Amino acid sequence: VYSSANNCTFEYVSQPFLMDLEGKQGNFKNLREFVFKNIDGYFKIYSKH
Amino acid sequence: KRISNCVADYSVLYNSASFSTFKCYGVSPTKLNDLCFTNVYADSFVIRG
Ligand SMILES: *[C@@H]1O[C@H](CO)[C@@H](O)[C@H](O)[C@H]1NC(C)=O
Repeated sequence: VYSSANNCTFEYVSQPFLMDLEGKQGNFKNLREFVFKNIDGYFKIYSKH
Repeated sequence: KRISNCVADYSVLYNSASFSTFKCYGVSPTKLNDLCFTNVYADSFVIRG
């Protein structure tokens, strides 16, 4: 995902998320929507499965 | 080391007496629980007495 890093300013872990790494070719069963927003430096997330 | 996005607790810092130096330049340590900052940085090194 990247080569290297020098210094950082922020990080976060939150609760663990469990997901399936097996890929198939069947029809879809879930829909996920995400909204990314920035006013005054505020990074906003809006999501609901 | 950068310390951020956390609620500070200097109570245990001055309620201990094992330290030898508690000089706070610029800002007065008598009011630290009333002050909200953006960033906290903490260096660490060993030096002779
Ligand atoms: C990280 O290092 C760079 C030097 O390339 C400096 O310009 C930047 O201000 C540093 N970031 C922080 C948060 O100190």
